[PDB]
Amino acid sequence: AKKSMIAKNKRPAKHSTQAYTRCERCGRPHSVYRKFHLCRICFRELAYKGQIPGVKKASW
Amino acid sequence: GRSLKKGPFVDDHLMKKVEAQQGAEKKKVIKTWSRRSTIFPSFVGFTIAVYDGRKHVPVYIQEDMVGHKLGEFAPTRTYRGH
Amino acid sequence: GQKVHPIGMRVGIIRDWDAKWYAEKEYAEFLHEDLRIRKFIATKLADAAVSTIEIERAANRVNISIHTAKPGMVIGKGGSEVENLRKELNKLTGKRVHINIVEIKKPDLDAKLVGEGIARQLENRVAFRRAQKQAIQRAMRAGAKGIKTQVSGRLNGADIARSEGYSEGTVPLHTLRADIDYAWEEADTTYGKLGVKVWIYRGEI
Amino acid sequence: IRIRLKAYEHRILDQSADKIVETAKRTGADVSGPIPLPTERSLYTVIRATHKYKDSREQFEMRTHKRLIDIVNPTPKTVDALMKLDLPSGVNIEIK
Amino acid sequence: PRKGPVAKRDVLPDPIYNSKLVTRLINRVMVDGKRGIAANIIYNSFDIIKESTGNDPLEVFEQAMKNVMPVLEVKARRVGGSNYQVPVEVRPERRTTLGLRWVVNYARLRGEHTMEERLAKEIMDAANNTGASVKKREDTHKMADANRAFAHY
Amino acid sequence: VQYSGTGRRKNAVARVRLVPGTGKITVNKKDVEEYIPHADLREVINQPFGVTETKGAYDVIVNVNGGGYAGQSGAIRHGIARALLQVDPDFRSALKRAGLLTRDARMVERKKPGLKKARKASQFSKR
Amino acid sequence: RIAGVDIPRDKRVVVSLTYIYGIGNTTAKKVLANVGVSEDVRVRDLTNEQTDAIRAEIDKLKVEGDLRREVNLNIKRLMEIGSYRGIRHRRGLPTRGQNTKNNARTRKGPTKTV
RNA sequence: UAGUUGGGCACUCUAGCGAGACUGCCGGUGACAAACCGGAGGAAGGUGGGGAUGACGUCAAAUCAUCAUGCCCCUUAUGACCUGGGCUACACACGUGCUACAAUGGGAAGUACAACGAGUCGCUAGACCGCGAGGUCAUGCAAAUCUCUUAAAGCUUCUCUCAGUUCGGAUUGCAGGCUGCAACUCGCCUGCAUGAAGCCGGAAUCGCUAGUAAUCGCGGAUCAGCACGCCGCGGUGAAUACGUUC
Ligand SMILES: [K+]
Ligand SMILES: [K+]
Ligand SMILES: [K+]
Ligand SMILES: [K+]
Ligand SMILES: [K+]
Ligand SMILES: [K+]
Ligand SMILES: [K+]
Ligand SMILES: [K+]
Ligand SMILES: [K+]
Ligand SMILES: [K+]
Ligand SMILES: [K+]
Ligand SMILES: [K+]
Ligand SMILES: [Mg+2]
Ligand SMILES: [Mg+2]
Ligand SMILES: [Mg+2]
Ligand SMILES: [Mg+2]
Ligand SMILES: [Mg+2]
Ligand SMILES: [Mg+2]
Ligand SMILES: [Mg+2]
Ligand SMILES: [Mg+2]
Ligand SMILES: [Mg+2]
Ligand SMILES: [Mg+2]
Ligand SMILES: [Zn+2]
Repeated sequence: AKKSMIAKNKRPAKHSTQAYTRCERCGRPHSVYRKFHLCRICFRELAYKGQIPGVKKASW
Repeated sequence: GRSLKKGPFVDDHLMKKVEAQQGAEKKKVIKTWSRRSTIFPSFVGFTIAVYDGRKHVPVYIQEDMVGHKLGEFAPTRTYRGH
Repeated sequence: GQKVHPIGMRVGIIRDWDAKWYAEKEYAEFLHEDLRIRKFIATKLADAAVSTIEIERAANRVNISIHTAKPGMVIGKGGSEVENLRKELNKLTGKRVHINIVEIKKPDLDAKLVGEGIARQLENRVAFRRAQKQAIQRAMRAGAKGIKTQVSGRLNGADIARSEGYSEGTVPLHTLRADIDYAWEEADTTYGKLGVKVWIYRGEI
Repeated sequence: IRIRLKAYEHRILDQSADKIVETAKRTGADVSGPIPLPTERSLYTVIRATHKYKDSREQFEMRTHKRLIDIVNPTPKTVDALMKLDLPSGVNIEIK
Repeated sequence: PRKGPVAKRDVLPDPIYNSKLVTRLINRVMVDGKRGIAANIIYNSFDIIKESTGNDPLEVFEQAMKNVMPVLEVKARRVGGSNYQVPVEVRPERRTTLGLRWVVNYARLRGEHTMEERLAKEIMDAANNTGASVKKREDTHKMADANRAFAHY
Repeated sequence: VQYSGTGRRKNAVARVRLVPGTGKITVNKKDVEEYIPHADLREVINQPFGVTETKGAYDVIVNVNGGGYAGQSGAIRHGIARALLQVDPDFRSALKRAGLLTRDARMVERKKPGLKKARKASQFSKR
Repeated sequence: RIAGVDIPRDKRVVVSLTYIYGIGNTTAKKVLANVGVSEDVRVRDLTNEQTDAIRAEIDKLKVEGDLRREVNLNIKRLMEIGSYRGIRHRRGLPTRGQNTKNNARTRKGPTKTV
């Protein structure tokens, strides 16, 4: 049901609060960063690849 | 709770049905999915079959019942005990 | 135990962002644009030995440096092939796409290229041991200070999956100064997916 | 003239700042700076695993170094000179 | 720990009585790092001590420490299938520790409404050689004597 | 003539300035007692004079900011020691052996992930 | 005493008035402000005329049996209409939306270990 | 009136380049070493403190529900659209936390010191209304420039006086605020009303060796609305380490 959910999420929502954010890379609904529009999994995956500008391992 | 400025709330379709039935000698059951509707003094005198998640339960309206959401008068889930 | 991604570990120490551009309000749109561009380029030039894609952004322009071991193949005759790619990318993105090509000297020392080659062979039903060994020899001849490779899955279609790996030289993943290239590729077989990992250590930085 | 530069890497930021200062200084207008500003930092934490395993985490820091330049007595040539000096995509530049 | 004895952190003497012992007492009474309340209560208690007895509160407190500080403690030791206590001389650091610990514990148990009042009452009794703190010290010495047959361990 | 100095402790940083006087100490335009109402902290501040035998010799004007009162008290002490060294190098021996020169580097240990504090861990149940 | 409840005598007047059912700390302060009586003075020292004025204020208020009957009428009203709230009252369960898998002891009663 | 204005960057601060800590030097032990003990200097001495970093492997551990995927099953249905409902149930059992059981305290008043981070239709100054939640007008700020944001413990006065209380803040009635089409199922917050259990906790059990524990606030990610959770920050700040028998 992932594809149908993805398509419906893309479509405009009937009411404002209905609109919800998915990971545009995989469609995962939960833990979707607004800054990157990616889930945590996809974000961490791409960040390791180095294809998310600016991001890097945090340490202090 | 609900802001006073916004005024009372009720679904438009439900409101239209009650208004059309206002001049009715014998009120007929109003089948509604709308739990959100607030009850109104005009609503008094009617029986409303409110959806409970699996069927429309009829509930009779009266002056005491006014001022509350319809869905409250129709319990969703059933629990008998252990 | 698990290990940090070899590239992601050194990103910012000696490795740099492949998406080389800066933005604040269009970060999301530009990142999604980059992802779609990468996907389309990978699908289009799968045959070509395309390893690295670097994106730079200046106003509405987008510069794309594509590294390949077959620059002739990617360009085509008289710039024909790259021009067609540019037009398709313009349609996809909606903005000017400047394209640059780079010749990958020593493809044997590239993680993704070596891994993809092993994946092709596994799809072709070569002995995985032979594939990894000859890949290692090519890398060592190319001059890697070290190489390491691993293939995991239902080897030979076996019911119980396992992992077989080889290495030569030195591949100190923990040493941060060390320039250790890494890449992961999946070789899809009749029995499912087989995962190939390659670590290549060149002269440290 | 006031110029704000932002970059994820201080090295290219400094290189571009030197370029701006040299071109402005070459054009003759006086230059004030480069003035470092507090590098902005954002942090994001994600569960290292893909399922359960809440305790094990990983944290990612995005750093934005910013430099400020103030060019005094701007000559007419300086404005075009600074509009011609093109910095890499890795540095974001703001003028006034 | 396993490696060996560690270095001990020192404490600067008191601002108004200029002694490390008073500061140790302040830290002892301290709760949740609210050293301001701790030191205020200690000073109020010493004022009450001077009031109820024109003597030096510092001298009274030293007398209370000498009265409560144990000499022979009992350390539990397991011998085969039987475990029993063994008498042991108390190193001076633990002596002061036990004195301050007992005083504060028993002072907190007292029935007076305010802590400084309770502490003052307990300190005076200890200086007088009476009260729960001296009672605890007597019990420890009494237990040491009872199990004294195990001293050879 | 004013002898300057700087002290740091936790997140508190103090710019100290000695002017010869009666030992009156003003911090951020207010007296030590007004600002630091804790006698313990005030005595900590005054330690350098006691070790260097310069009691009451110099009044101090300190501009300090950041951190809490106790941290700022430590920072004030460090700045005063540095200012005394400026006044006289020969104070170095006494100041060092008292450790006033040494920079107290103990900072706030960061919170670890998964751990409710720098070292506190969730309550553990075996089963 | 005031409305038929012997408020504590030694305590301060504010707290003594609170001991009245239907009167909280805020209402106690308000009535003392109206009457002009200091909040610190104890009731045992309060003069009789002050007591009469305070009684007049309270009489204006609605408290004690009146308040209990009013609130119980509301609860009775819920139950008689048979609302969800009425059934919550009827079965002694949290009415304001609390979870019941755990806690809910206040409404439910003591634990029945079964 | 204001570091305001003029003026200067000296100091702090900011962020680049650097220097520094390397058992580097002295003494002692040592098998001529390794190394260990101490000293000097020095801000830091022996890894200075903390983070990242997780070897070959182990548990057919977890994940076919992030994703991908062999094979098997459904294909007018296990696929798809809409409304409503549930995941929030509730005799009980367990884990993890929040608040408490009070005077090292509660209440009233005064007064002082942080850091980390967030803000465009968002942070929002100031002012008007409102007891409050907030409403109105309206300002600056895409931000070391304005705002969120005068932090809480603290310290200094007044009150309470050992009371299941002026502790407690559960439960419940009424009346409001917001967000949203919508607050009943089923949000948060506020005022009035009420004041539950709870008097320091059986067997057993958890964390921690220092700016740690303990204790106090602050920011943020998700986010129309919603945290006692999580990430991070700063304030105050201990006791103890005898020792390796269990
Ligand atoms: K989401
Ligand atoms: K519930
Ligand atoms: K529970
Ligand atoms: K510097
Ligand atoms: K799947
Ligand atoms: K599958
Ligand atoms: K359990
Ligand atoms: K909790
Ligand atoms: K008080
Ligand atoms: K609701
Ligand atoms: K307990
Ligand atoms: K929120
Ligand atoms: Mg939502
Ligand atoms: Mg009352
Ligand atoms: Mg609820
Ligand atoms: Mg290591
Ligand atoms: Mg299994
Ligand atoms: Mg599937
Ligand atoms: Mg659930
Ligand atoms: Mg009690
Ligand atoms: Mg340890
Ligand atoms: Mg802290
Ligand atoms: Zn994703």
